[PDB]
Amino acid sequence: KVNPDGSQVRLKDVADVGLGGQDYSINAQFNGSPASGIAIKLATGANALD
Amino acid sequence: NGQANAMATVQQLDPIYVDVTQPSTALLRLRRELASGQLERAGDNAAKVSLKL
Repeated sequence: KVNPDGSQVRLKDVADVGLGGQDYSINAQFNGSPASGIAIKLATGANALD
Repeated sequence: NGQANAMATVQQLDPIYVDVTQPSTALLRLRRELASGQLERAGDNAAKVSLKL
């Protein structure tokens, strides 16, 4: 929001922007150390080992 | 007599006032830094610097 005298308010004194997660619901760890992962399911009628 | 709208206008162009704006948050942050934080004071050399069109 600005005014014609020059006074203005931006998106830094009303909010704090930061790079963060898209969703915070799921997170994981491996032997105590925090680690993400991806779980693969197999398509129907496909072979496993190949 | 005493109408609101004017008929003409005269003005002086030497010198010229320029008024800028400043949010109060930066002013209080400069006040809290100027005395207890990073102590700094320039002096009369910090009267004024230039502007940009």
